[PDB]
Amino acid sequence: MENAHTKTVEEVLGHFGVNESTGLSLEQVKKLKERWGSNELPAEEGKTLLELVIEQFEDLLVRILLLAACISFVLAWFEEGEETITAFVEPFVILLILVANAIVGVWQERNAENAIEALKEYEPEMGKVYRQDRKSVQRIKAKDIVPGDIVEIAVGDKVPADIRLTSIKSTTLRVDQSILTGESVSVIKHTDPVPDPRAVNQDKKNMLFSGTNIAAGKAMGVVVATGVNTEIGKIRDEMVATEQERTPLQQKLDEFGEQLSKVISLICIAVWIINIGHFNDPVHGGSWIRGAIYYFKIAVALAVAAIPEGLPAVITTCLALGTRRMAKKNAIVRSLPSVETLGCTSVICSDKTGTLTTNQMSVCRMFILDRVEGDTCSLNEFTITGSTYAPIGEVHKDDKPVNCHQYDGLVELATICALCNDSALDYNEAKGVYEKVGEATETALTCLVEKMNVFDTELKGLSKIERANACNSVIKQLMKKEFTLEFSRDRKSMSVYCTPNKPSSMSKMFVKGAPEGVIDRCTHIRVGSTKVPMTSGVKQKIMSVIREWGSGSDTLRCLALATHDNPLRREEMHLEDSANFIKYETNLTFVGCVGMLDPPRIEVASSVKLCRQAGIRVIMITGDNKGTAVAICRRIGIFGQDEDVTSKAFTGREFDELNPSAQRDACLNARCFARVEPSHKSKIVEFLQSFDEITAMTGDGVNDAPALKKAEIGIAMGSGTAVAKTASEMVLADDNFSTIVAAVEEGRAIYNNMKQFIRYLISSNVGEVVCIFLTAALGFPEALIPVQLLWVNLVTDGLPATALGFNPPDLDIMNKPPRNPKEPLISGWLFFRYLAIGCYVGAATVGAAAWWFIAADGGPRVSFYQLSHFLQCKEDNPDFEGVDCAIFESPYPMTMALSVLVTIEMCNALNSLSENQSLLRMPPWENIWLVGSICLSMSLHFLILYVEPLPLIFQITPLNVTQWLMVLKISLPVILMDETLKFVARNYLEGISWPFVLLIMPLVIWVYSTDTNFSDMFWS
Ligand SMILES: Nc1ncnc2c1ncn2[C@@H]1O[C@H](COP(=O)(O)OP(=O)(O)CP(=O)(O)O)[C@@H](O)[C@H]1O
Ligand SMILES: [Ca+2]
Ligand SMILES: [Ca+2]
Ligand SMILES: [Mg+2]
Repeated sequence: MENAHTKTVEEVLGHFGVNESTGLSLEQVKKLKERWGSNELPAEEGKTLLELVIEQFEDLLVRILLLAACISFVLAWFEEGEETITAFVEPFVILLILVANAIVGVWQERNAENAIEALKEYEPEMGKVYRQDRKSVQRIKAKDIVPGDIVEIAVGDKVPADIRLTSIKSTTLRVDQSILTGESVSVIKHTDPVPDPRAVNQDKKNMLFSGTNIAAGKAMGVVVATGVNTEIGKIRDEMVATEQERTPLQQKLDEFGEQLSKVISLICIAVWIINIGHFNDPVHGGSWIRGAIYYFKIAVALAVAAIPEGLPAVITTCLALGTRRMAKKNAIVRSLPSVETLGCTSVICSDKTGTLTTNQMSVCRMFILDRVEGDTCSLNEFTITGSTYAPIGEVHKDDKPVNCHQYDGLVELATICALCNDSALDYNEAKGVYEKVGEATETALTCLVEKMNVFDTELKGLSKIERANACNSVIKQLMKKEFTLEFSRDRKSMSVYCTPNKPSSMSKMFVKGAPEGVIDRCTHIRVGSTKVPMTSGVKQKIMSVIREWGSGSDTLRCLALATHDNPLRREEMHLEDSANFIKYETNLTFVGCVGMLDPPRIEVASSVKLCRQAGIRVIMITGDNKGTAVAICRRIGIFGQDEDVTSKAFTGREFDELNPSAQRDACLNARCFARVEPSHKSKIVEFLQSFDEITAMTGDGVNDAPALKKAEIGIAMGSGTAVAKTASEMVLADDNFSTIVAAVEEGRAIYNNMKQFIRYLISSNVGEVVCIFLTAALGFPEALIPVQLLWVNLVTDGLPATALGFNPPDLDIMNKPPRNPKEPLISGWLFFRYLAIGCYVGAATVGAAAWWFIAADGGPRVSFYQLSHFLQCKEDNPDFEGVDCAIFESPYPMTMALSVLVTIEMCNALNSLSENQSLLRMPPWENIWLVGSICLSMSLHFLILYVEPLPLIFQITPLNVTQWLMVLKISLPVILMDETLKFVARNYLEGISWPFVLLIMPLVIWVYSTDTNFSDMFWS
């Protein structure tokens, strides 16, 4: 089929030799699968490995380090290619950390993509077809569809293949094809040929394209192209990327990064400025421009050292780790930055039917009006056994088997429940169970019709497949369904126009819908076979029985059934818009009600209890009745079993007719919303966000799709509508509601890891800056040269910093209220902690650089005055004898300072496994990646210190054991300093590991054996 849209439906059906009624035979299916193959696209690469690594170098910090690497390379061109290891070692160590972070990030997001694409096949996508093996619609796999078979598309579903539309069962068909044509509006479809052979996909208004979703209406058509021949498979390699919302944590991190860049630039300009004086010294080469290049080099090396270039990499690794941890729990997260939103979510709105309930409905109770005598009235209540879709239940009047032809109202009730249905029952033989084809409510009605068997159809020799829609077919062979006024949620009703087979005008309309809405339009009553005028006492008792059902121990979901006995002809009805449909479902005749059970999921009542423990408020947004909604809320735990819900449960009409005072008190106090349309479902989320709250909407159906896009994160169920899965950002593949608590904990842990990374890097780099500024202030010789600054950068800001993204979650992470998004990223107490640790680190490195000069046994015994005035050290100066300038440029104090800096930052990295939990409670081996990274950094330091040609490159010397002892004596107290800060933060602001104490305590007692203090510290 080359041009399906330009051909009559008769021609497209005759090309394959198919009837829309029966469908494709089994031999035809075999031949067409031999000739066309499976209806599936090959698994192609999500992102190229070159694209994945290039997208790592897009941040501002990575780019400015690339610029600094290019500068250091160009600035090292005082010779035209004569050195390879003594000159170009600075750009190499600047690029090595960038390469390491890029490798880690690429590996993590590759693992996340692999996990996501492996979870994509958790459930095989299905499709409803008509084939000659059965006489009813059947669910096959979406890959088993060959070009030629009939497929009904059944609003809410994803189109499984390119389908030439044949007949539209509803009054209109709206399709959502934004994924293909780009238009963000529902397109109306017809079944007439378009004459243009080269028509674009926007003008193919008689075709359905694979991958698109049905927004409204039911239809069926013949498949014309499957697999790669589809319009979405021919452009599966060409797509346009769309970022979703730029999550509020991302904006915080971006503005923090740019503020940090400004602060670092200011600090570096200050470093270059405070050294303007000694540019003309002969140490630099006896020229002003010679000294300016050296201190500009120090400035750029301090920029590279102080900038947290590993921030984007650790962000992506945290996001990918969260995505993989969620995919292990059968949760498909679409975008990575959306794994964090549930960590700051304060309100979780949830659809009732299909999301909080198992969506396995079954009609448990029903009644018909027995007699009505003016003021008095008597019902006829029945109960039906069976809680699954298997049509093997029984009907009991008073716990006694109902006779064959006692009640005449049951015949009409079955006729209404059978003819006003768009669903069906399908017998899956692979699992040997009956499943729904369509909606759970209509399938429950179908199973009820099968259980009743009002015409006494013999069900002896019928197979498990023929018994699914036997009585339904028996009923449908009696009347001819002319058309269907489809179900609209503003009317909350659905009507079907029926006429007899032989043309003898005896047409009727069968209406089914919400109980109160249908009864408010009922002006008569069907007592047996008599139509009596509807009174007020009967209208009161029917609503009383419906309320008793909804509020009972079963918490039934009720519908009302009516018949319009004298409807208008088709030529007198105007079915252009749905708003007019309610104009024809008037003057009805009440027949009965059916109450169906839909049990809540067993993982809800617990997870709700956890959300309230984490400070999250769970709201129910449902279109069902208020009684049954409040009953389900009490069952799952939103309301107490005897709690007053006067001002905590509302309907759409009640919430609309409220003063802004009460209308703002509701959203902060109400926990249940019933009888709300999709528009109101989205309006509730809009209000909750207007009150500055992070809202998470969970849903399953089409009415949830407008709200799933309004919330900060939408959660769709795996067995839910495809429209709801498109409108959402996380899909629970196994429909496990307790996975939302796991996602909340994962987002909170992601935020905690980001904060610990920020803490470690800021508190270490501010110390790296304080060391330089303190050596410049006291007048001491420069402790570090640019290559040593770049070395401490590569050692400390590298893998030990990215390994904080693998931190374990705190134990009290889900016992705290959610984080306020208006709060600053860094608190004031946190800034105090950063500055305290950094001041200690800087003072420690400056003291280790000054310990070797003043109070070292191997080094000299110079005094503080002679050290701070080392520029005046001359053999002519009377207060300088016994020492010379050759000892003030010694590489021993530079080595001491560098090793103390590396060791104190490796020790501070251990203070960053938790914000307030001590090392005795969370030992370092809880994060084995951090221990490994610290070991590797110390190994690299010891490598450059002792391997033969390395120390001359970094201008250092091998240190003995007596100096490493001082390095550890100075480096360790940062651990107890942060322990003191954590102790202050735990008690005054908001089970220890014995294997850890008995392991580090002997080390503490062995390091401290003597005491060596400096001499006559005047300035500091
Ligand atoms: N196919 C259908 N035909 C007629 N009435 C229907 C119907 N499906 C649902 N209804 C009725 O319309 C009322 C409101 O419509 P709505 O579609 O919002 O219910 P719902 O099943 O989606 C509950 P929830 O929003 O929690 O998922 C329901 O209470 C139901 O009684
Ligand atoms: Ca750095
Ligand atoms: Ca550092
Ligand atoms: Mg629902």
